[PDB]
Amino acid sequence: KVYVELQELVMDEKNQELRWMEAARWVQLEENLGENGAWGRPHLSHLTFWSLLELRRVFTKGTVLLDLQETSLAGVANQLLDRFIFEDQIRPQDREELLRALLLKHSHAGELEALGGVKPAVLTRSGDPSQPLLPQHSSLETQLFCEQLEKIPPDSEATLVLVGRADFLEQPVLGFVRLQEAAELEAVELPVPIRFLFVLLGPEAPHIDYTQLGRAAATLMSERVFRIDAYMAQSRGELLHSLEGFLDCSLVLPPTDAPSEQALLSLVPVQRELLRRRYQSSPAKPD
Amino acid sequence: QMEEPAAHDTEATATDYHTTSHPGTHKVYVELQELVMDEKNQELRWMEAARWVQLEENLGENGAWGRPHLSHLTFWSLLELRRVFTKGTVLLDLQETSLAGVANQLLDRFIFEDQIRPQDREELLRALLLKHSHAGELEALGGVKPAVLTRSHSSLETQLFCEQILEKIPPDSEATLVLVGRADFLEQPVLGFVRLQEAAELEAVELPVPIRFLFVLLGPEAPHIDYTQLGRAAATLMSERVFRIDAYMAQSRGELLHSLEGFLDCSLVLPPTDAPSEQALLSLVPVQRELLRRRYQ
Repeated sequence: KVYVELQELVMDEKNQELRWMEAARWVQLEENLGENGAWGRPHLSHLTFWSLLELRRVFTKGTVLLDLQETSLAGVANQLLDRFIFEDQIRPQDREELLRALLLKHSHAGELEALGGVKPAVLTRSGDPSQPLLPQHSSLETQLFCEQLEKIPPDSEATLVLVGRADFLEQPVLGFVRLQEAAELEAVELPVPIRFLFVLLGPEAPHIDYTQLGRAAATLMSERVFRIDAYMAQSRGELLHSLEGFLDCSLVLPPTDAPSEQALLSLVPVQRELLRRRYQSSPAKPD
Repeated sequence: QMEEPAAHDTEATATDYHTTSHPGTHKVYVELQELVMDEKNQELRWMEAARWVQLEENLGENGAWGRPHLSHLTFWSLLELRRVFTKGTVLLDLQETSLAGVANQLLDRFIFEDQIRPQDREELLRALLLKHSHAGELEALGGVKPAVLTRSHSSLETQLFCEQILEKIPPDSEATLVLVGRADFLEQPVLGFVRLQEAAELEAVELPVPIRFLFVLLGPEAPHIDYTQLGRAAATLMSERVFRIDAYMAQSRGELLHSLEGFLDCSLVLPPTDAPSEQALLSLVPVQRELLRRRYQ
């Protein structure tokens, strides 16, 4: 198995300092963090259509740093912003602000009650954190699973997903980093080395929920076939191919005014066949 | 004459065709038809592929309708359906009562919006006016194979549900006909959405209930485009209550796009997850229940 962490750039309430607070964690099954500061019940990950659309669009023109020689969040951020500017994903004037954001304090659930909670924020051109302009949507996962760690294998390597809003961006950008050697980072408190880093930054745009975008990226990384492909991927094209297979074997459930268990249980052959096709091209077998 | 005037997108007189009549609430029956070839005569014809009454039933290669099921959609289906809806050609409150008239007006509007070239019109009209056959004639037709329209593997649902009607239709029901075909002489896929001014019993396509809506989806073979699955997506969209009400009340393509984007906002994707199928599917029940709390209020 694997461990994945999702961190969203947010502001605290006491000092109004923007920072990184983890929002959800994955060990196959997804756990979510409530506003109280406790973890919600573990559940199978369900993704929204817009999140997967947006993830595919940003991954198609994404920035991959495979077998990367770094062992620090600062160094990984430096090389990532360098390859961002080289690919013209961000303007060079934004490197200072993006690097300032990436190396903030990465808080965890153990300091939520110590602080005054976290609120969504957008990075600005200056060093001051602003308030989002788009209408807000309280997390459906928070409303559903949160209102109420020994499973990690010793040899597993963690994955860190960072989602943040910065209004000084032309378009959302994705930087996917695989380290050559798994390293421990100050962002993750758990004693598991980090192998993959997802960095998803961009401006406030319609149909873009960066929490849902990070949830989609973390669910994709928690998928066994994409993880195995990512460990052996030597180019962005192979990761895009794995994402294409992931979307091919996905099941989209349209809305209906007659929700029923029996009607939903008629899709068992569909789910089994999609799993079979997903694991057909993989070296691994389904558990 | 000499002039070939370029179409001018104008909405100054658009509100002059917005009726004051509030549409009635009708349940929908949807029929998906595909462009196929029959082995007996090698003649192009339209064949029943699936129907929606309360659930989806697909037609197998034995003439027997498979097990009813919930209508699942592929990701590429909704992607491409949004793509063709954004540039779609809409004829809302069309004062037509025959398939020939609907097809002629739709092709004229296709040419007006630069969706098809004038040289494609005659072949598209020839295709749209072909014989519309039903599941009963299939056994007498000596089988059916899919076909592509030229200028001159089985579907997942069939393999999962088909290898092994009038009573169920509510009295005040209107039909939606979804026409799906492959035409290699088209540059891009085109979507034609038609709402008739009043429901009609088209002689060319006999249905259990009068037709109110027509979905026309044609195009060439393209990456990530399964036209059968695109027709399934359009039919599933029409079977949903909120989109059907919005389509009854729509006066422009933009309102239809807004309804479709809301439909996608309330759509849930299950990724490939190695959990057992029953638990993985039944976990969608509370998520769907919370997601659809406000949609049907």
